[PDB]
Amino acid sequence: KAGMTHIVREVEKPGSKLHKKETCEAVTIIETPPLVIVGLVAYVKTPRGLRTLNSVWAQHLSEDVRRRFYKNWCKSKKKAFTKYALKYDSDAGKKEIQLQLEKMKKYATIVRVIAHTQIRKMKGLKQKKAHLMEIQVNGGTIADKVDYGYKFFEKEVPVEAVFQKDEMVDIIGVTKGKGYEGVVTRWGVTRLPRKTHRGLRKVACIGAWHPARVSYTVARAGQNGYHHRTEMNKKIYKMGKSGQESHEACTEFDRTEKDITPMGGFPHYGVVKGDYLMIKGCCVGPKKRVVTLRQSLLKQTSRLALEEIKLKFIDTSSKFGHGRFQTTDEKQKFYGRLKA
Amino acid sequence: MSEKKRGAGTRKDEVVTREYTINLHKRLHGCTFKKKAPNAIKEIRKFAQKAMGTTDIRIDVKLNKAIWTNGIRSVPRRVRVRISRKRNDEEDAKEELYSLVTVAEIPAEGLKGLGTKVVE
RNA sequence: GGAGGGCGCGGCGGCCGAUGCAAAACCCGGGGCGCGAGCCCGGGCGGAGCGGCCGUCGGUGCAGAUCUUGGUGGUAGUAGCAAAUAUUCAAAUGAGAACUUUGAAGGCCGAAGAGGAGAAAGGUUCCAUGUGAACGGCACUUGCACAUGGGUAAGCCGAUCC
RNA sequence: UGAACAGCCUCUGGCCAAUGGAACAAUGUAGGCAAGGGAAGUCGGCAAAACGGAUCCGUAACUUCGGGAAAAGGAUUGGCU
RNA sequence: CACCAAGUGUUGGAUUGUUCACCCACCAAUAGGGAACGUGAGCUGGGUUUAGACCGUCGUGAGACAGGUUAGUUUUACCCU
RNA sequence: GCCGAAGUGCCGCGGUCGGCCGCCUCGAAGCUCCCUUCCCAACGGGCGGUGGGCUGAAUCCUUUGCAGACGACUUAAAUACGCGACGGGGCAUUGUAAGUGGCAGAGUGGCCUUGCUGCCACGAUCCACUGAGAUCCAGUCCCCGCGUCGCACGGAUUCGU
Repeated sequence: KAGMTHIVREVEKPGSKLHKKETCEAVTIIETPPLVIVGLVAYVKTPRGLRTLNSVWAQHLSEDVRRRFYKNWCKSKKKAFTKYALKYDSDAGKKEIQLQLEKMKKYATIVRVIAHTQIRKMKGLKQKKAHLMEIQVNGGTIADKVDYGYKFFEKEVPVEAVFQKDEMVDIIGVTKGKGYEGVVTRWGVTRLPRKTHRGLRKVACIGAWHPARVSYTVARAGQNGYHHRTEMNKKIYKMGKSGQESHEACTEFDRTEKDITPMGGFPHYGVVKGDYLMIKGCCVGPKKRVVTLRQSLLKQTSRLALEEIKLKFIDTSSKFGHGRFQTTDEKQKFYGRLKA
Repeated sequence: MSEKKRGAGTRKDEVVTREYTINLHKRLHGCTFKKKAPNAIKEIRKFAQKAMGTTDIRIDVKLNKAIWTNGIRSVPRRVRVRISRKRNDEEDAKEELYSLVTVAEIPAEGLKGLGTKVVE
């Protein structure tokens, strides 16, 4: 999660009084680099739930696992160590992969992929550490999908190849850590009201006399934030990348070209100068935390958006007296020059 | 005081001096007004400790005057400090500099010549 | 609740035994006896008097008593040691210095003072010198502590006199 | 400064000894501020908060005619020349 | 009017210490009950219910009052779950 | 080769080799000496003999802020696409400094050479130079500017199926 920006989009509906015309919207910008799929893993369904039989690792790992390794393993690249298995005997390892194909294709395995996030393609985010993760592979018949999956670890997968635009995508992350917080901001209870009072931000009574035991349902303090949460049904307005995916904008009325980072960069993140993904509204997490996007389980859509809704303004705000890249920045710099 | 090198990086020397601008403006804002000035001086000791890699720093009374003149609760944003690293005893010595207002630059090269003068 | 038959302790008249070549006492996941009360014996510790048996007699047997008196836990290395605007740097000394002492610096009381003195009160606490066993709920070489010395001189000030 | 022996700052005199360091979490305790609303809160405006000094103007039904009265309510207030 | 159903809602104020009560007003609805008459080392302390005190009644009196009225100290968690 | 599971075991081949009263003998059925199960399977471990092979990890101090009551989380640094304070530039904030000049300036003094530019001061304040100065990563961004740390860590420590 890179931060948040804003986009203005020109609606269209008819039910309430006002409809159509421009509307402000919050949008989360996420840097979503292309991700290096390492392996095709065979999970067979069992009556105890899925069980991996073996995990396949790519033929050429030597930087991928070596950036990964300050969790995943440990030690911050010191003396040339932290060890992962080195690639097999030439025809022994290939035979092992094809032995898995037989097992998969007899019980009809639910095909899954281990991949890792190459954060080393990003620079502004100070972490250099790849996160190994499991992403399920969906598709057709078992024989075809597994065969493709072997070839698919020998190459990146981009943003455009996993999500279609307009799609309702459930976004799942872990919330920002707040620390330890009161009852009032953890359960949303009232302050106790008086002129003065020996407890303010408190609940009064946590049970009743006869059940000699405090319920799980009564509200008292504890950790808040750093919680897994799912926030559903987010419209994926735009997918793109700096220079060589997207253009930028189409000039004049559409909008003038504006890089999607705000000038001066995102506070406490870094500066976006790579992949970007516009996902609807708020998104869980702080900034510089892993957020995962996973396709909506309720494939129904129905009518929320449905129709696309052409990008007018980005609000990638450089303002408070100036701004909108290049020319307006030059105007301010004109009132500088020899000490700015 | 041993800025020693052997097999690893630039600078095969011991004692020299360098003028660096010391950041008081961090951490200090988090600290109380009441303890602001005694916390501020402690920051200076910490930076020297890391840079040299040596525990023992004595800090001059002239430096103490600079921080504390503004008061306990008011501390300056930054101060340019000279960090010298001399003695058989192995002490770090810090003192004040002067500048009206201007810039931080390449003082270090001229200071190598200054450190030679202390010797001979 | 009564009666019955016993056991243990202290001392006394009787009687017999035991001892510095190791008494009594005390210790003992050591043995054995008696239904028990208790007893017996060994080993270790110890160093001067003691026990059994027959009579006699009690300030005679304990788990308590919101018990009495002494000791010692868990609590607990836990609550805490948070008011009084505030310390810091270098040097001296010393085994050892955030706190002593000196300088430098920052401050504070803000003259109805955190001031210079007298009353009352305490009684040597004042000061030197020695100095860290206890004590200054931190520390400490410092102390209003401990030790060792000295010090209060009036015809005119007070008491006195009234 | 100002009516000030008020407060605040400082002189002179006196301390620097209020165990010290670090993080400075929730929760407390103590101190502030909050858009819009304005006591609906609550047994109750409890205290926070506001008013406040003064000069000028203005000043009530009532009253033992002495008062209420600084009623209320307004305006004004600097630097400097 | 009756059924399955506590899944999910079931209100704000005025007054009274009163929950209850009784209004105003909203509303899909403003159901009813329990949990040491849920709920004081969570609070408040207004009622009840001390010591001060006033009034009325009763009492020769002291005092009493299911009569009114006012002002009246809310301690301790760091142990175990 | 199969059974994917919880396959970790099953089944097939071929010699080799043990056992086979399967069949036939020898002294022999006596070696736990005339009731005292008298241990006899093998899932596992211990312990030697000898034929190979594996050539390290983790943890501390330090650091980041992604994170935190403290552990922890999450980054970084031991010789490198390595790393660090400033500065410069971007980004911010506030609002135009010091110094200098001025029939700018309410005005007022004081010396005359008595001023159609009189001069010297004083003077709140205003303006020019000046959208200036000051601050700006700490939880902003960047650099190939500048110098070092960067001890090719040895300082501190632990672990065996």
